[PDB]
Amino acid sequence: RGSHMCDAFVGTWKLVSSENFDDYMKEVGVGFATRKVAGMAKPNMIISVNGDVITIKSESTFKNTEISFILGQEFDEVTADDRKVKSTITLDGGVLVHVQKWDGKSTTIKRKREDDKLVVECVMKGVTSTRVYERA
Ligand SMILES: Cc1n[nH]c(C)c1-c1c(-c2cccc(OC(C)C)c2)n(CCC(=O)O)c2ccc(C3CC3)cc12
Repeated sequence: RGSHMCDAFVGTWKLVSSENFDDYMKEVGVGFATRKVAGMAKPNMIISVNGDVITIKSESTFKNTEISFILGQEFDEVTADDRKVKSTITLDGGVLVHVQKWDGKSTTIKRKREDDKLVVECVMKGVTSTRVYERA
C-alpha cells in the first residue's frame, strides 16, 4: 500500500490538443452525429488508484463515464459511443495499454506520461489519433 509507479498518472487532466480524432472515430465505426459531438468535447480525465484498483473517469460535455479495473484483468466496458466491448488494461513499461474488443474488431488506447503531459494514442488499424492532456 505504498507508491505505484502508476501514481505518475494519478490526478486530474484536461485535454489540450487533438489530432486525427475524427478519422480514428470513422475507422472505429462511429456515426456522423456522434463524431461531431464527441470531437467538440474537451474532457477532463481523472485517474486514481486504490490498492490494486485503478479508476479512470471522464468529465465531458459529451459523456461522463467511469471505469475501474485491475491490471491484466478483463472487464466489460460500454464506450462513450455505446459500443459494448471487452477490455483489458495492462502496464507495459510505463505505458498503460487499453485494448477493447468487439464484434471481431479491436482498438488500442495507449496512455503515457511525457514531460508534464499525459499523451493518449488511439489506434484503429492503421489510423492513429493523438490526444494530449495537461494537469488541470
Ligand atoms: C468518455 C468520454 N467523454 N467525452 C469524451 C471525448 C470521451 C472519450 C474518451 C475519454 C476522455 C477522457 C477520459 C476517459 O475515461 C474513460 C476511459 C472513463 C475517456 N476517449 C478516450 C481517448 C481520449 O482521451 O479522448 C474517447 C475515445 C473515443 C470517443 C468517441 C466516441 C467514440 C470518445 C472518447
